[PDB]
Formats: sequence, structure tokens, C-alpha cells
Amino acid sequence: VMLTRQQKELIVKEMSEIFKKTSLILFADFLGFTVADLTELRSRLREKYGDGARFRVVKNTLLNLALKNAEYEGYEEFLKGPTAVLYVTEGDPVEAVKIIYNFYKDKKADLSRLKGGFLEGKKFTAEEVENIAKLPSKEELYAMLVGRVKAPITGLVFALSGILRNLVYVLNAIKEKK
Amino acid sequence: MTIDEIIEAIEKLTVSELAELVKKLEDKFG
Amino acid sequence: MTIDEIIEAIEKLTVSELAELVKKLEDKFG
Amino acid sequence: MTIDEIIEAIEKLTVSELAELVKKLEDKF
Amino acid sequence: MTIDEIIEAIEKLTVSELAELVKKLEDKFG
Amino acid sequence: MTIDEIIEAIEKLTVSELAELVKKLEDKF
Amino acid sequence: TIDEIIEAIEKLTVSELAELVKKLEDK
Repeated sequence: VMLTRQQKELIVKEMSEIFKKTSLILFADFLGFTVADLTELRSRLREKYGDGARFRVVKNTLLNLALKNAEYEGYEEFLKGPTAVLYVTEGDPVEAVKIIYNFYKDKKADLSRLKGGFLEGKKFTAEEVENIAKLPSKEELYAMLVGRVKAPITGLVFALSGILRNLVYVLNAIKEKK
Repeated sequence: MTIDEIIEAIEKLTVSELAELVKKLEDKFG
Repeated sequence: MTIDEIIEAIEKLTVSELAELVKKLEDKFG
Repeated sequence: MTIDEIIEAIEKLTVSELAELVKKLEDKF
Repeated sequence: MTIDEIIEAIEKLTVSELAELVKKLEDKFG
Repeated sequence: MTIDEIIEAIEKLTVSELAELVKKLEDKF
Repeated sequence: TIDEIIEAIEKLTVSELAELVKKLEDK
């Protein structure tokens, strides 16, 4: 029943070492979900991360210690009720926030159950979850990047040619006075 | 920084980092 | 380079360089 | 003052300066 | 030319010259 | 024709004329 | 005078073309 010192120390050390190397830690209220739901969510995560992401229920007193042993701050608010943790150790972390977001939606669960967490070392609130979940893909962002970098040149060319468009437009705004 | 050095720093950005970059560039330029 | 650093590096480019940067990014991602 | 001298001057501007040029152009036209 | 000197030069261009400038600018900077 | 010398000829334009003028301009640039 | 308008414009400076459009907007 009781654990040995050497057992209670490494359990904590393992969790702490993991948290020192995560690009994502998202705190969720998973109470009420079934073992089958846990299986399903884990299956979706594995589909994109292999063993690079995990989702599991962890005793609050354990989460509190591991988070402190690592060097997190302002996390105490995420541990007010029985909490499960979603974390990514390998791979880009945004896809996993997207996956648990959709999953909770697919189960008609209250999205506020998805409290914030930490994304690449930065704290994020429950209100920011959707924003992370709605981010476009890396490929899409790369495409968007091209236009944003070119904006100064596009803006110059549009501004100058606009001078000519002004004339074209005013003439139509008079012609169609029919 | 050269055109190539900037391109190398860009491709090492995470998805989240790219989104931050795209937005700041959106606000600065036009 | 950090995001803010990449942005300052691009701001210091000449228009000619900007045009090439855009061109390369267009091939790699376009 | 010619088309080509204008383009050549724009080529030499920094990106910050070009954004400022475009902002001014948008103000005037 | 300075940012202001460049605008003054454009103001002095003729309508047909502007249309040209645009065409050239596009081809010069894709 | 000066600045207003043109504005004059513009207002006197018909609906079939303005619909053509614009067409011609879009060709020059 | 339909192409005579075009040519009269062709010669217009950029600053003068702005004035023209400016006074055409005041309807």
C-alpha cells in the first residue's frame, strides 16, 4: 500500500524531468469521460505524434510538485479541480491543442473544461485555447508569409496605380448616373 | 543579415512562432 | 534569430533585396 | 527625375523607408 | 533621392509616364 | 485643352461615350 | 473629341490628374 522513499522520489523526478522538456502542457478537466473516450483521444493523438504526446490523469499534488521542480509559475490556478494533463515532448505542439479541442467538441463537452496551460514556455488562458486551435497549418502560414513580406512592394505598386483607378472609377460613378 | 540567413531563421520557426511573425508583419506593413 | 530580430533584419534590407527574399520564399513555399 | 532614375532611387531605399514612402503616397493620393 | 524627393518626382511625371513606372516597378520587383 | 477645357468635354459626354472613354483608358494602362 | 480627351490627359501631370479627379468627385 505505502510507497518507499526511493519510489516516491523517482515518480516525482520522472514527471519533473518530462515537464522540463515539454513544448506543451495543457490542463484539462476530464471528469465524467469514459475509459473509451480516453482511448479514443489517445488514439487520435498517437495518429499524429506517435509517442511524442500523452494525455493522462495525474494527482494534483504530483502535478504541483513536478511543475515547481521544473520552473513554472502561475500554474496554481490550473490545478483547482481534478485535472488531466496533455503534453508534447516531440513534434510541433499546436496540432495537439487542435486535437483535444475538436475531441471535446465532438463529445459536446463544455470547452471551459480546457483550462489554459503553457505553450513553448508561454502561459495561455482558457480563452486562448480556441485561438491556438484555430491557427492555420504550417504550410498555410508559409504561404501567408510570402504576401506579408511582399506587402511594402505590393503597397507601393497599388498606391501608384490607384491614382489611375480613381479616374476610372469617378468616370463610372458619373456614367452610370443613367 | 543576408537574404539567405533570414530564410534559414524563418524555416526554424515553430507553427506558433510563424503565426506571431505573420501577425507582426501584418501590423507593420502594407 | 528571434521573431523580433527577423523583423528588424528584414527592415534593414534594401528594396532590391526584399524583392529577392520574396522571390526565394515564393519558390520554397509560394 | 526620369522613370528609371525614380526606380533606381526606390531600389536603394531600406524596407522601413519604403513603407514610409508608401504611407506618404497613400496620404497624398 | 530622399522619400520626399521621390514623391516630388512622381508628381511631375505625366499620366502616360506613371502607367509606365507601374509596369516597370512590377517587372523590377515581381 | 487645359484642366477645365477637358472637364467640359467630359460632362458633355453621352452614356455610350463615357462607356467607351473608360474602355480606351484601361488600354493605355 | 473623344481621343482628344485621352491625349489631353496623357499629357496631364500626376498632380494635375489628381486635381481633375478631385473636382470630378465633388460632382
